[PDB]
Amino acid sequence: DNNFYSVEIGDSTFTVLKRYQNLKPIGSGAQGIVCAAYDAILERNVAIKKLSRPFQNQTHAKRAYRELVLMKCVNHKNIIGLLNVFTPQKSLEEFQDVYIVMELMDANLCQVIQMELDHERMSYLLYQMLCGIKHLHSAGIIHRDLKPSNIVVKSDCTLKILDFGLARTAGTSFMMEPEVVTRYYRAPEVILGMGYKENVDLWSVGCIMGEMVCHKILFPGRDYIDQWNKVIEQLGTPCPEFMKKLQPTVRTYVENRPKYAGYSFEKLFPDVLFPADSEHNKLKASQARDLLSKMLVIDASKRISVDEALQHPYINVWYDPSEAEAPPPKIPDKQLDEREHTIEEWKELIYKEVMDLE
Amino acid sequence: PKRPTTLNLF
Ligand SMILES: CCOc1nc(C(=O)NCc2cc(OC)ccc2OC)ccc1C#N
Repeated sequence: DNNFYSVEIGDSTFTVLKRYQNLKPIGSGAQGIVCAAYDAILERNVAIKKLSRPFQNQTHAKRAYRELVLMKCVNHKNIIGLLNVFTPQKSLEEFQDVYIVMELMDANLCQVIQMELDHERMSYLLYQMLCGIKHLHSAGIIHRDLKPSNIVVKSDCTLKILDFGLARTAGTSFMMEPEVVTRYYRAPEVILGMGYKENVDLWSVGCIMGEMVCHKILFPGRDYIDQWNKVIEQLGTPCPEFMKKLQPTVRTYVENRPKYAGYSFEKLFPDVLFPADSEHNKLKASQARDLLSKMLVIDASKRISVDEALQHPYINVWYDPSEAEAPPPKIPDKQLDEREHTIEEWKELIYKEVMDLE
Repeated sequence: PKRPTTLNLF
């Protein structure tokens, strides 16, 4: 009755401001459980995530923080809104558990990927997804983990991006922890330790839009390394220009693989899988396929960007300057790309964050 | 060409 409480959430325990009722799970992941709840005070339902071991490693810290920060510093109608963030512990001593609260849609894109849409829906859905990202990119922010699990739709046919716990900027490194993004969607620059640009997201975007048409994961991959082989078997071995960019160690292996020419996108994606072409030009299989072939490209330097995705004949017939080129968000300057701290030191910033964010 | 408003998530 200390104005909080706990609920036996499946495997573990939760602790939230009484206002949140009927906590049933929906999100079981690599960042902790996330259950739906009915915020009374709000008169609308919400979702609550409980960060799993936020201080376990000097890295989780770096992610929990960015998570928070970025959830706060960035807004769009296509980015899950941060309703709140709280902690039950009273002081930094106690402090170690953080619950984040945000609006909740109706389902997962995995739910969509299991139904056949039409150019209207599919194109619109991609459009929204594309606007959501453009927002992040406009601030030099990369998501590094776009996938179905991180995209939600609601009955009114609108979608919103999710999770930022892995979201960051820059690209110095080759990703010391590339093992983190979800295999089936890793972009070539990630797989082959390379240093990514913003366009490293449009790859995942292709892997997804391809999943909505095919209805199966685009590039399977029984393991971190098999992933690559699944990519080339589809799109064919990259050219020598590309190879010349890999670390000496990676370049050699990448060159000792069998050579695949790949298959045409008309083959990878025959018409029949795409919605029914009407008679209208902009929303045709030809176009949807064309956009695909410009995202599913190994060489990042030759791969489309959001700017152009939003301008493409298939996604462009919804284009709206506001949504498209909204105002670039603005993080203070805490967010960076390297800045390392202690387990405690990090914990320090989190608290003084969870606080003025309560 | 107007934006959809429904989506049978069932
Ligand atoms: C993936 C779960 O995490 C999150 N999910 C959402 C969300 O709207 N999920 C849609 C959703 C709603 C359900 O009806 C109650 C049931 C299952 C769902 O799919 C899982 C919003 C924020 C987070 C977070 N953090």
